Amino acid sequence: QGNEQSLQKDLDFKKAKIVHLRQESDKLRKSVESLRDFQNKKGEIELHSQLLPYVKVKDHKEKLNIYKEEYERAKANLRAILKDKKPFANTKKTLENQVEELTEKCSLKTDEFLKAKEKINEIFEKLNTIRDEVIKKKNQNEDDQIQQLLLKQRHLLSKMASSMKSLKNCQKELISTQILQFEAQNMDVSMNDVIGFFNEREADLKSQYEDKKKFVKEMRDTPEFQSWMREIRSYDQDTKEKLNKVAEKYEEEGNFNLSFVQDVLDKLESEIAMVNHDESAVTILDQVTAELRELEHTVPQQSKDLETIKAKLKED
Amino acid sequence: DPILKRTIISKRKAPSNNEDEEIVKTPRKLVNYVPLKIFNLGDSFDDTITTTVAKLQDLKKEILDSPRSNKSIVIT
Amino acid sequence: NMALHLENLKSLKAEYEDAKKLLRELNQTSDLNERKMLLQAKSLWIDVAHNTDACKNLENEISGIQQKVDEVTEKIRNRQEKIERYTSDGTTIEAQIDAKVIYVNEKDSEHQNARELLRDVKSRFEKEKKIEQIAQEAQPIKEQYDSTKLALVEAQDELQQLKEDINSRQSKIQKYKDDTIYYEDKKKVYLENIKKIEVNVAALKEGIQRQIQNACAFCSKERIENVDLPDTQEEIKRELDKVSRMIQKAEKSLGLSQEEVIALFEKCRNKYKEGQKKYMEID
Amino acid sequence: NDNPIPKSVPLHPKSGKYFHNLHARDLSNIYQQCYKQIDETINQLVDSTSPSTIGIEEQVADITSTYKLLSTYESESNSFDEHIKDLKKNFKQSSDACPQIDLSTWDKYRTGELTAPKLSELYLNMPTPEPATMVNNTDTLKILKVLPYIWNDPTCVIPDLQNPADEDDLQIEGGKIELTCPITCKPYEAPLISRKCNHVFDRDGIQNYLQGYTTRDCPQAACSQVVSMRDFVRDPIMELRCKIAKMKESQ
Repeated sequence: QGNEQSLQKDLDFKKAKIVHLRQESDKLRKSVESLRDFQNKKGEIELHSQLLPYVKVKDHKEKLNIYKEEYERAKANLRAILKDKKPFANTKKTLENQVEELTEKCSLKTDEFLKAKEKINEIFEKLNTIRDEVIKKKNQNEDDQIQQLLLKQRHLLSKMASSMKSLKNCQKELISTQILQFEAQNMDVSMNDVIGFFNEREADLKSQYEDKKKFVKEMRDTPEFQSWMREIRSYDQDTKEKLNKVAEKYEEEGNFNLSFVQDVLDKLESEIAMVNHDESAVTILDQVTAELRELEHTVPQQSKDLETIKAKLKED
Repeated sequence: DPILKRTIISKRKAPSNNEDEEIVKTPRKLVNYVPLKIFNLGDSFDDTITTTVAKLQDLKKEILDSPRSNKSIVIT
Repeated sequence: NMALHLENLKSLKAEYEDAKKLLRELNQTSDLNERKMLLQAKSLWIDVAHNTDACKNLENEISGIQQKVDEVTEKIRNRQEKIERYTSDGTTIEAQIDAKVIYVNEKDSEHQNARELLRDVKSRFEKEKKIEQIAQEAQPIKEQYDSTKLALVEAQDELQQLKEDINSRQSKIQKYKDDTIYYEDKKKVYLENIKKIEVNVAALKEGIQRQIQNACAFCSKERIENVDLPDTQEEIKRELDKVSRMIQKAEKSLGLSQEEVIALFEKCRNKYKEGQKKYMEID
Repeated sequence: NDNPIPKSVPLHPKSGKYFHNLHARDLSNIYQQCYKQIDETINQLVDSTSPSTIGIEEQVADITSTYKLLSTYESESNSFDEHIKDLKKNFKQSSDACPQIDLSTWDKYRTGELTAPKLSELYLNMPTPEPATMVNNTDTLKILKVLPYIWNDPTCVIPDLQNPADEDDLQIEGGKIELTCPITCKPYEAPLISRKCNHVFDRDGIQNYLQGYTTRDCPQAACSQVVSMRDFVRDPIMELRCKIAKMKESQ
């Protein structure tokens, strides 16, 4: 009976151990499949790194494209304007031609303005002496030389009446002329400023063109650009088309994935959480397979031992 | 030069119709000095609640600094 | 009564010992939690640094434009100050023409004197048929006639000179008023530019205050400088996500929420003191 | 047309000096000078004609025509001066209303999208200088309007300065004017006239009826007012009529 107290309780305890080890058997299967999922990164990370991630290679490609298409706008706008100065140079030439027109015009109308003043004044000289002559003659009272003397004033007054004729046209013409000139002069000033305004715009476009050229040059030969055949030459001793093993599945996960924008952050973190709890009882597989089997076999063994024990008990 | 890698990579492009300006560009306003940039990146989880974790950080030590269990030593 | 009450004591004591075990895990929980707070503090500080850099840029540009308006105001001041002097010259010079009109008319009158005297003196050359008295008394005055006549030219030429001078002075002086109006328009546009611009200073300052106060709410605005972390918000976000997922895994592995467990832990621990006081009462 | 040259651009203050410099010369000096001349060529012929001289009406008519031409000349010359001033005034208004150009907006105007004033045309059609706003009458012609008939015979009141023929149509109402006063038989030299009284006394002695009081009635009779000697002024008719009397009261 003491032998029974020993065998049955030990049989219960080892069965408790069997169920406890079963509680970790599923955990170890989970650990194995979890390690396989963990190694899935061996394919995933290496593949989008071997074929450097699209957010890098295609990102460089697209930014290079947008920079390239930016390359031509400044220079295109520049082609016409840089040579448009020659038309502007010719316009300035026309304006200085109108300046020469101003010079000659103003000069000759000033000349007729002097002509009018002289024609009135200098001819006024003889208009003056009429009275001196008539009074001189009259002072000889003491026979009839008075008539021809009294005739002069009529023709003299007619002469001066006719003289004032020009005055008017002369006066008006000059200003009319001057104003025309002024307007042109005015136009002239505007243009000189305009060239400057344009020239500043031209300098801006030239600077922008040089700047975008700098960005074009730097956009290539970048460390990642210099990395061509390095993210690809990590196979320094296995470049034999043997990589096709991942070809179809990675192609499905790629071009036809409908999503390729730093999608690594979906699994690169989840792998950390799952891998953070593992490697526990990894080598406890043998006990859960052979030692457990031996224990559960000695279950019938000592079960029949107890059969014979209680049979002797009945024999009492 | 293996075909598959470059097959995976792409170089075809469409620089023909795309333009930097859809029709025209809006010129910079003489007072176009809008400060902007009041906040760029963040707002993952609320942080005032994280201040609560900061408080628990020393609450744990404060509670540790006290009589704790196995004090059944009373007699007579 | 005595032993019956000694059981409720011990069972609850074991329950409290269980809560302390949970707190032991919560210790590492918090030790790893602090990382997210540190990362967020770093991000906020770098954002504030860039914001203050922007505000300094705004201050520099507004200072530059204000300096330009200062040069413009100097341009207005020096000019206008000159124009009072030119206007004074133009309004006082009228005295010259007012005093020259009388000058010219008196010159014409003194020439009229010779005009009248010449014929009178020359009327002594008549038909009569030491005799120098025939002409000598008038010959000097007869030649003086031209000396008197040139008075009219030397007066009228000067009067025309004054006319053109007054016209030119008045015109070119009054049209400095257009210069004044144009420069004043420039002053107004620049001033309204300043009025539309400066408001940005308050717009950015209210923010600066908001973020600095938010950082100060975490009882740290200077010390996190010692923390090692990339100076890029995007990368800081990636580290934040990594630590956050690690914390979520740690939280859900224990199967219990730290603060909620601690809440029950406080009362459970207090149960120890409560039970003890009444068992001393048993005494 | 089909060129970068635009029709015009609004005024630029840089050369605004030139805008204001636009200013027409003035002729008032020449006008007054020729007025003085024409006023000369009329005194001498009052006494230098011969006793047998008969007929100077055509002479005076020609002189009047010449003076009328000169009066037109000065009147519209002024008119041009004021209109020239108004031209530059209107141009200043337009400039004030002009959307001044700057930076690269000059091309946008060269597209012809917006216009700018052009004083050249605004002057080609300046405010119509039609002859108006003149009421011309001067002593210089008060003398011409009367000297022909006076020369015919000084002792005759042809002009009543009311209706061309006379004030009265069918009556002898009025009065023949005798110049030398009987109170002072001596000849006059340069007396003065009050327009309302239409009378003069002598170069000196216009203070005749003053004893304590400084004014009294019209010289002879038929008057309703006392004289105001501060209104006395030069009159040409006095010497105009005395010259022929002095010349003829001989032989």
